[PDB]
Amino acid sequence: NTIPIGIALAQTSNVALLGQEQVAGAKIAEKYFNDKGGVNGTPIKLIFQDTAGDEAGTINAFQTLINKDKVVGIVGPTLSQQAFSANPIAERAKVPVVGPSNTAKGIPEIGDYVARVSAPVSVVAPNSVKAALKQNPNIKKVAVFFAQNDAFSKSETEIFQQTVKDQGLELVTVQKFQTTDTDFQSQATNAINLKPDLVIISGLAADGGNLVRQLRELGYQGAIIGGDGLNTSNVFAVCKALCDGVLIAQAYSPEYTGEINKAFRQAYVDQYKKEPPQFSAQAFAAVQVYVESLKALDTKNKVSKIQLPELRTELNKQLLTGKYNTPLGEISFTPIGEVVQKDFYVAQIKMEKDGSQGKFTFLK
Ligand SMILES: CC[C@H](C)[C@H](N)C(=O)O
Ligand SMILES: [Cl-]
Ligand SMILES: [Mg+2]
Repeated sequence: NTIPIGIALAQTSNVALLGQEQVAGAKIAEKYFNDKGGVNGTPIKLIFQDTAGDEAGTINAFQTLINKDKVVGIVGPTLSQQAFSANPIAERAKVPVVGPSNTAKGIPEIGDYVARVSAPVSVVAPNSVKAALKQNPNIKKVAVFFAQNDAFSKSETEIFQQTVKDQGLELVTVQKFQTTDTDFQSQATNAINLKPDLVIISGLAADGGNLVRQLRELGYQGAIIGGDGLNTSNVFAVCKALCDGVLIAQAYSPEYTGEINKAFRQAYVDQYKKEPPQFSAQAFAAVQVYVESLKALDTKNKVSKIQLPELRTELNKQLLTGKYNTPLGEISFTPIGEVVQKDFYVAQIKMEKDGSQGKFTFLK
């Protein structure tokens, strides 16, 4: 006998360039928590249903997990874009959802069954602008790019634009693209002609990486900030040596000294031979929230005896009240499921000259 927890993440499509890191973190969590006896001796079982890259696939995944797999709760989906369309399905069904990495404004407000462990763009994004200004105090002109078809990219760009204004900088252009675009020559040239000192990009991984590369090819020599959708070593293959120097805010640090982070980090490094990425840590934290909430609930009200609809509702109620020492730090939730947490960082992509390898270097 095991307790089923659904994992609805992008395991296929270009969205999997983000989702696969989340999957990795979830699998590390499953082993970590089951090796500690699961839920008071009862193992958890993570049930993976691929969402693919769109809304319909996410709705399908959620419905399968809820109806066929009888899960007590869902971790997912990967994108804010998917969450806005699919999370209402879980809300209506009274099945908890914990989002690992979805940072658009408005997600916890979807309903009483929607929580997230990832602080939103309003507190994440400004960090990287401040870091850019620290590295070059003479930045004056800023060009902003965003993926107009993606909910998170639109939410993130709003924050970047406001931060640029609040820092007293000149916003010389805002250029739009689609996450499915590979070619950005016109937008990149448009921006380059305005002589920006800083370029900010809010897209996802393949698109963001291609845009970074093309900006450099077209002769742009200024600073570049990537938003959260570029926050993966999967961009390295796309921009190669030309990824070097990109600044990306972080909501997780491998060097955070919490005991569970040490365990998580060591498990990750030993397997993948590099530091755990943010998305992996976030997915681990989401699974942790479910395991620790299930343990707390089970101690007060034995879960093996609770029928599924009531188990889902009681689990949701419990998780919202919990305090968790996770790889992300100590976190908890507001009454509507927003994360309460502290500490952000900024990292900078450092590529080897040949462009075949790189790393994220955390700024001190
Ligand atoms: C994988 C998460 C992505 C990068 C973004 N934070 C979003 O909310 O969609
Ligand atoms: Cl294109
Ligand atoms: Mg909520």
